[PDB]
Amino acid sequence: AYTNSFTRGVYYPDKVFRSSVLHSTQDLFLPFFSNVTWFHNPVLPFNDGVYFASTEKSNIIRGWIFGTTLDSKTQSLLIVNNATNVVIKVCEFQFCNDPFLGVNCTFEYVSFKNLREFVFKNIDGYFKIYSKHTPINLVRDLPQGFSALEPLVDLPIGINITRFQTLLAAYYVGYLQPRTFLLKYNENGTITDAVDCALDPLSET
Amino acid sequence: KCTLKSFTVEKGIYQTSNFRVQPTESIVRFPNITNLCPFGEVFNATRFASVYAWNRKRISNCVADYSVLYNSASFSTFKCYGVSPTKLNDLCFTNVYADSFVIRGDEVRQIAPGQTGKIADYNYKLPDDFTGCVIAWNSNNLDSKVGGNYNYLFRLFRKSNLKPFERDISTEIYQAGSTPCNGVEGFNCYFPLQSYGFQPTNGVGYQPYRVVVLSFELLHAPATVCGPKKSTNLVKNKCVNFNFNGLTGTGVLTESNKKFLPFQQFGRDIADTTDAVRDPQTLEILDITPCSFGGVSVITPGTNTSNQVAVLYQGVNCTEVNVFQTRAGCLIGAEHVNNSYECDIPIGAGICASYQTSQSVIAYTMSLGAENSVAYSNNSIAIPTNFTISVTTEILPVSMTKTSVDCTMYICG
Amino acid sequence: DSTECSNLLLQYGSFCTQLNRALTGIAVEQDKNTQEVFAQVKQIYKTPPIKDFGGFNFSQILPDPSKSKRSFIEDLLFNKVTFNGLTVLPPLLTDEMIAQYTSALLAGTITSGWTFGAGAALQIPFAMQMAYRFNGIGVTQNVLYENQKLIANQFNSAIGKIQDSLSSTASALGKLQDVVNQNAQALNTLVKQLSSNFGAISSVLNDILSRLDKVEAEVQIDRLITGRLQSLQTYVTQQLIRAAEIRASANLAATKMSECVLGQSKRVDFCGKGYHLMSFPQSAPHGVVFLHVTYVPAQEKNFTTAPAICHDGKAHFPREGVFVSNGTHWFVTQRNFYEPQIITTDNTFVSGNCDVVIGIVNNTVYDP
Amino acid sequence: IDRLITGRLQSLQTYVTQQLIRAAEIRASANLAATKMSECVLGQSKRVDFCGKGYHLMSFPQSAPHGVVFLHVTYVPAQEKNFTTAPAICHDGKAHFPR
Amino acid sequence: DSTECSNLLLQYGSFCTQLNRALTGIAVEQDKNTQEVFAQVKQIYKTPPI
Ligand SMILES: *[C@@H]1O[C@H](CO)[C@@H](O[C@@H]2O[C@H](CO)[C@@H](O)[C@H](O)[C@H]2NC(C)=O)[C@H](O)[C@H]1NC(C)=O
Ligand SMILES: *[C@@H]1O[C@H](CO)[C@@H](O)[C@H](O)[C@H]1NC(C)=O
Ligand SMILES: *[C@@H]1O[C@H](CO)[C@@H](O)[C@H](O)[C@H]1NC(C)=O
Ligand SMILES: *[C@@H]1O[C@H](CO)[C@@H](O)[C@H](O)[C@H]1NC(C)=O
Ligand SMILES: *[C@@H]1O[C@H](CO)[C@@H](O)[C@H](O)[C@H]1NC(C)=O
Ligand SMILES: *[C@@H]1O[C@H](CO)[C@@H](O)[C@H](O)[C@H]1NC(C)=O
Ligand SMILES: *[C@@H]1O[C@H](CO)[C@@H](O)[C@H](O)[C@H]1NC(C)=O
Ligand SMILES: *[C@@H]1O[C@H](CO)[C@@H](O)[C@H](O)[C@H]1NC(C)=O
Ligand SMILES: *[C@@H]1O[C@H](CO)[C@@H](O)[C@H](O)[C@H]1NC(C)=O
Ligand SMILES: *[C@@H]1O[C@H](CO)[C@@H](O)[C@H](O)[C@H]1NC(C)=O
Ligand SMILES: *[C@@H]1O[C@H](CO)[C@@H](O)[C@H](O)[C@H]1NC(C)=O
Repeated sequence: AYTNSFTRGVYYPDKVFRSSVLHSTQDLFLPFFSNVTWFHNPVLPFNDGVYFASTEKSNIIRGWIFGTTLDSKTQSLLIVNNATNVVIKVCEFQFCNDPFLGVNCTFEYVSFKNLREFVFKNIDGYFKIYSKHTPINLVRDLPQGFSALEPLVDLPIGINITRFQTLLAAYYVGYLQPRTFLLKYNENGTITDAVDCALDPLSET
Repeated sequence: KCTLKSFTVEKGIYQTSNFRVQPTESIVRFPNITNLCPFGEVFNATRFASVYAWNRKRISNCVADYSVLYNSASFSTFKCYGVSPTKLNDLCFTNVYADSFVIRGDEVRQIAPGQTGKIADYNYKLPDDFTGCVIAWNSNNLDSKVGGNYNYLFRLFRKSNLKPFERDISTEIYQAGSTPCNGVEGFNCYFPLQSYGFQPTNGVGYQPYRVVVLSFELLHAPATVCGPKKSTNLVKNKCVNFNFNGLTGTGVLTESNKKFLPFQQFGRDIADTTDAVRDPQTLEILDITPCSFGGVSVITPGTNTSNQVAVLYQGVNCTEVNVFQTRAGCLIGAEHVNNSYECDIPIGAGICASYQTSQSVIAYTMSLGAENSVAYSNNSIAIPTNFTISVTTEILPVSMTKTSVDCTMYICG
Repeated sequence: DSTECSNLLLQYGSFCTQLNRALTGIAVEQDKNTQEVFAQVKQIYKTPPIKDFGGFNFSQILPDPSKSKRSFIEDLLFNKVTFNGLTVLPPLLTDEMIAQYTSALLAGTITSGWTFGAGAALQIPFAMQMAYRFNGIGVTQNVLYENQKLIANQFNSAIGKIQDSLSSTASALGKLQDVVNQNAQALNTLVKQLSSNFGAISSVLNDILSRLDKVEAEVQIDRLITGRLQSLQTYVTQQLIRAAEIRASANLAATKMSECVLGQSKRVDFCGKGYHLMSFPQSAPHGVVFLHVTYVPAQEKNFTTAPAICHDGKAHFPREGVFVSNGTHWFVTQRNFYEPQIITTDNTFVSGNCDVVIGIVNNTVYDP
Repeated sequence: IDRLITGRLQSLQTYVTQQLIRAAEIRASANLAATKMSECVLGQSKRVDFCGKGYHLMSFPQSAPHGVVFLHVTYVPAQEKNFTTAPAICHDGKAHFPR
Repeated sequence: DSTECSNLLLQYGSFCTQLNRALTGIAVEQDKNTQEVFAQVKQIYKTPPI
């Protein structure tokens, strides 16, 4: 199944404060009103980067795997919320080929009711994660509104990706594409609105 | 006079120079020093492995002082290849690998790029493109033992010499001649590895020496091992050169009310110029103001009347530079006067200057004219009883000088 | 402030001196433009304490003493219009000095009419000044004195509509806001051109000097010098072209000060539409506002007319005015306001006989 | 030589651009002087301050190097006295106005 | 229409946009010049047939 992404999936593009200003930026973004793929756990492409989100209350999703093969052959990312805290390792993992979590290594790191939303991208040997959490009322789809995702980590792993999969009650996947956006910063330095400059002729204006 | 290329100067105000404050000092800020590397585990170990099959330790994700590797009395010899001994404390690497082994005191010369003979060609071959350091010390007090230490071996025989870093561990009997080995030595069939047998009575050429080679790497990946976060005290309310986490500039730093979000580090103006920063050692926000500058203008009654002049530092506060603060800038060498007159030489923001009382340059608020309350009422009229015929002169430009340039004779000729 | 770049820039010679000489001419001209519009008054005229102007109410255009002592309308105008080696210089006349000039021009006009523009200000009662301005448009001055309360109420009401327009929208001041916007956009463009590479390895000048050896760094810096020098030559040429347009506008405003404020103009549409009576200056940011007062004719009726009339075989023509009929009777009237007079030997002049004039009509001409 | 060509051609383009901008200013001044010749030498202008200060009587042209000089002759009223005044006078119950 | 040239021309920054903006100002002024001269009449007046 598929659903409309609306104005969601915007994240802070850089570590810079700006205020009361409209900023034009070119980066990998989820295009406005594009379809996300909707799921109720296959291996998926990563492309240039991913927007990932879940309507949640069960707390069934706990983590992700990212890599070229997602296998015991070569270094790949494992990310898990290990009940107490978030834990990350880069390894050739020997776990079952359809991996799950119950109801060598080169690097290691340690950190419905709601919508939990995330963005993943890999640039010149750094792995970027951004996120937000919010209350919701809508059940079946991403709710029509706006809130920018803030960075979590910027990991110097030196290692690349082409595919990913989720570890575990319903979730949504979209792809980042190279886009120009106009971002509205308020007095307190938060992004509060955006225009996808390629969406339509009014947005281009 | 030099700006005008002339020995005679007419009455006026002339821009002759540009004023500029210069940075009084330099500052640096990086985060609090943390995650120091455990390099003591490499050099203080109880023993190492055989030089044909040397043992590797990994250092990653940490910061260090490397100057100890030659400033310590513990190390008898130190070398670096592709790197400078001081510059280690400024450099960064993806990983650091310590290759650890023992050799006899005669042999340390072999641990160099492009060498030939037993250690280079059968145990540890170094290429020209290497990047790292070699730490060597006498270990006759550590590795030598009564009856001779056999835990250290070196390769003497191979079918062909080592490639760069070729860690060939193979123990099979080399056949130098007619006897087939069948898993054992014989006449011209020999075991390819030899014991050192180190004893404490040995002479300095036959004493054991420990070696660590810090085999560094840099990849397409970023660095994980680095020098320390070199930092100064902070400065405020003075023009300084500055560096925050590697963002460099010059300006006056001051405390600010601007509330950054917790991940944000730097602030930018509407024209993308930086206008604020976070101090990484105490997470409060500083505004940046440019280091002060402006035009310098000289005010003169002209050399045909005096050599006296006043000077205007345009837009500058007198704090930065008789002395008088106008809204046009700090004005020096002019007397402020409470009278008002027609504007003689214009300074700006309602201020003019003239040369008057036995005389000096004076500065005053310009006068727009004498005031006049007209004698108006609902039944009074004024009528002129006489006239003056007035003759007035108006001058108008009508033409320029007509000019021609041969563009080819100007450029070339 | 890079020393290495600074020594390469010496190879380009006079260019940096002539960019400053060009901009200094622009700066001196902006004060000259302002002096020629506002400093048209020899003395700072001021209005009497009591305001006996025959029913006309200038309170919204005269100074507010509680305020720079701008008028109420000048305060609306001042509300509705709103560093890498670059500097902004102050104007010579402050906004408070500009407002003293518009106050003196206005006080001279209200208390003495056109006379302060030609010599000493001669006082005249304001309704008697407006009667002369009615003669100046070809309406007889008894038309003002017989309608003075109406003419004063129409003026006071028309001034109130200015306050409503200037309070309800900013869109009318678009010419002044456009000048503020153009100069801001030109300076922002000039600053943003410091981020461009112009073909160099980097736009940051210390970054080049860190990466490269002396002879290679010079080749990279000479690209930044070339592009940043072309960036300034583009800004200065655009400011020279833009200043010529502002000077043409200030020459027009200086002509409207003399001809519309210090006089009564005969020039059609020069001082607003209708027949010009008078106008008042109000100061605005970077500009001037003229409030132009005009007579507009309002309620026409049709009449039969004749070029001349016939009496004792003589042809009579009107001295001033035109012959008209209501259908049964013949009158002479002034041309710009219907006021019918009986036709007489002193409303008219004779020339020749009844045979020559095409469309002449027979009538009695009364002889007093 | 191409470095000298580049700088000398940019030097000469800068000169011609500022001469074009300066010629447009001198043409505005010449069009004003041609209007003052017509309206004040060949006529009596009623335009306030167009031809000297005071009420214009006549003006005379004199030539100057690269320009014109106008000698503007004006009437200036000189020695005022104040009087009581009225808009009209009342006689046989009828209002009279000055002709 | 070369992309290899277009990516080099971006390194000159604002020059291309401000040339297009200057010529657009020329073009909008020509319609203004024409209305200032000819659109001086409130109504489309007509002569009588006679
Ligand atoms: C044309 O004007 C004349 C004069 O105003 C009008 O004649 C007067 O009409 C009133 C009303 O009938 C009488 O009281 C006056 O005594 C008349 N005066 C004279 C001298 O006759 C005449 O009625 C008007 N005609 C039209 C068609 O309006
Ligand atoms: C991933 O990285 C390796 C090593 O840098 C490289 O050989 C490989 O081509 C990369 N694959 C992709 C899909 O980028
Ligand atoms: C850095 O260290 C000092 C002294 O221990 C401490 O006061 C300060 O809070 C530390 N700053 C951060 C950002 O941890
Ligand atoms: C000039 O600087 C002093 C501080 O030395 C400050 O008190 C004063 O207000 C400043 N004046 C102006 C006009 O900036
Ligand atoms: C101007 O007035 C101030 C304050 O009264 C006084 O200190 C100063 O001496 C006066 N200067 C002149 C030249 O009048
Ligand atoms: C008018 O002024 C002249 C000088 O310009 C003087 O000689 C003459 O007496 C004056 N006449 C009157 C009537 O005041
Ligand atoms: C003049 O007009 C203002 C604004 O309408 C009003 O407040 C004031 O009372 C009027 N003055 C007179 C004398 O009528
Ligand atoms: C004048 O005459 C024309 C034609 O008869 C008519 O249309 C018009 O309504 C009349 N009245 C006025 C006030 O023009
Ligand atoms: C006026 O014009 C009409 C035609 O429109 C004509 O019949 C009449 O004779 C003319 N009268 C005069 C006096 O010219
Ligand atoms: C006008 O008067 C003359 C002389 O009395 C007469 O001949 C002529 O017919 C009259 N015309 C009209 C139209 O009444
Ligand atoms: C009469 O007019 C003169 C100016 O000509 C003026 O100074 C004087 O004040 C007026 N008279 C009165 C009583 O105000």
